[PDB]
Amino acid sequence: CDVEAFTSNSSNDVLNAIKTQGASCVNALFSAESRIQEAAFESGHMYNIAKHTTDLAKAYAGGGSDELEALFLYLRAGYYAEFYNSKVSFLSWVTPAVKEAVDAFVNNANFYENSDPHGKVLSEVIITMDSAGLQHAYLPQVTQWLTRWDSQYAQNWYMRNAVNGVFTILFGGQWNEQFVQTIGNQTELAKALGDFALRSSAIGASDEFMAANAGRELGRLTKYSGSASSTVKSKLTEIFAQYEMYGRGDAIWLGAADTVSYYADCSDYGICNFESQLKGLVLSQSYTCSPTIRILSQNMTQDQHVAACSKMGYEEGYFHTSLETGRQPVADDYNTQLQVNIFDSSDDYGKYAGPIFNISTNNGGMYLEGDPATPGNIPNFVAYEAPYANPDHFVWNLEHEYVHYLDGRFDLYGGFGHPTERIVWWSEGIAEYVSKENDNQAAIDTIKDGSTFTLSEIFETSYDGFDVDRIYRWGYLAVRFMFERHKDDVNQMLIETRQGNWANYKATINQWAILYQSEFEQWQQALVLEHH
Amino acid sequence: EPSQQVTEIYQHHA
Amino acid sequence: DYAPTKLLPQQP
Ligand SMILES: [Ca+2]
Ligand SMILES: [Zn+2]
Repeated sequence: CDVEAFTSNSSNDVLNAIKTQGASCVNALFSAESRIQEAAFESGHMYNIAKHTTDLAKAYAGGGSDELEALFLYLRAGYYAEFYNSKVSFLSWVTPAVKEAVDAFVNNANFYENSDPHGKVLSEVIITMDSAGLQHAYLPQVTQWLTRWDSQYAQNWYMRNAVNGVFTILFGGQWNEQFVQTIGNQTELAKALGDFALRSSAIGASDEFMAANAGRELGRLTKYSGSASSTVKSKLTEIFAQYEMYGRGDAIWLGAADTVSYYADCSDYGICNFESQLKGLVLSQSYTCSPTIRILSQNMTQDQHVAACSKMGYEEGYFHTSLETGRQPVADDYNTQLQVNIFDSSDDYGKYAGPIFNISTNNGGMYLEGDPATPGNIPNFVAYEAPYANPDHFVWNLEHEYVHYLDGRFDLYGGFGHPTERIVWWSEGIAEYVSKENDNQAAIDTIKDGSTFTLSEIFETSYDGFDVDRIYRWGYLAVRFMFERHKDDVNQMLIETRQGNWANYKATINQWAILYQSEFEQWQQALVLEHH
Repeated sequence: EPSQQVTEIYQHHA
Repeated sequence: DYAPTKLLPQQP
């Protein structure tokens, strides 16, 4: 790969770079520095490359095409950069040339071929329909792909990738005025989408995730009105009857229930309040560690429950001793017993945790402190098991996340959003320090690499840009430093955070950043030298 | 919102 | 939120 070759003023140079370097090298342009994106995705390049792609796509004879894979990838990479990079903006004559190229591939007699090589290029064409804002333009093709799909197509990884792209088109179409104006009249699309979701062959198969996506996009169609409305409703009713919320086909049932509940009236489908029933079915095990921790879980062994309770119990004691709490919570906090809700896998978490807890699940779990003053508030840590989580409980992120409950109830006044000063360094630093104690090789390593942060910088850390090195490793280092060298100061700070005096908290740690920077560096030096 | 064919198990918490 | 697609997953 040579990313600089894509920066030439000559469109032929750029075309040649696409063709010779191929898709794996074009990948770099999605992430490249702005200078490269601005030069690779000039309007003239997008237009000239699309025009070349049109001719090549017309000539395509099936069996895959490395060049067309790379060319369509490049075109939709341009729309990616145009979205995120304020210095990349297309003139109005770009997208019609791109639409012409997609048309050429769509109208090719080979468009519906079933093969992995064809799927590699077909995938990038289908995603370009979304990236280029052409969600309104290929609904008959979306419909054909939904109805043609079968067990033979489903054998091929890249055909699964490609046809799964039609759900990306449907989702992105919400922002496309022509799409929103026509989608509600697409009765054949609605029937094919519903019948795709109802394919019993998908259950337990490599394409189940596609059927679940189809059920979700079908439920989303209830937000539109038109001649397809009765078909959408009929097919959703069939999904809710054929499958169930916990059991065979529940990924499709729950996918559809998610969007139906949000965009339509749950009572038209008989699924109102399904989330609470679902909770009792999925989180069917209850194991009370103690008055301060209770586990609800899907499928843990007794040994795992015992291990989780004793690990948390050890951290709980270490926390209260280290933070000198006297086991007295902050005021206006009645989060007396943490509920630890553990699904059997990340897959299960992504399927069930969303509706049960009203959360996004594109993550590794989360602790929900809620509003600690409100009667009936429930503190919920939501998590899953994983093969490479910590023995012997094998609950992903358990030891770190558990400290957030303790820090929230005994150190930080109010709910999660109460602070009016930045506190990420403390929250994540204390979660790391209590859970890992002095065993943190990654923290030593980030000193050794010579790139560091001052205390001033650490205290300003935010989640924006998610610098995990800064947030977790340098947060840990500042916290550990303060506990080892200035514990009296930490106690002074906690007087303010425990009452919600965030301005006083800021003034307190502002003094630390002025006074202690050279000692912080000396302490880092000693830590590194100990390692050597 | 639709899922890709592969999703990551070992993520940071939200 | 709308977000354009980045990379598709390759077969392991
Ligand atoms: Ca709190
Ligand atoms: Zn954390």
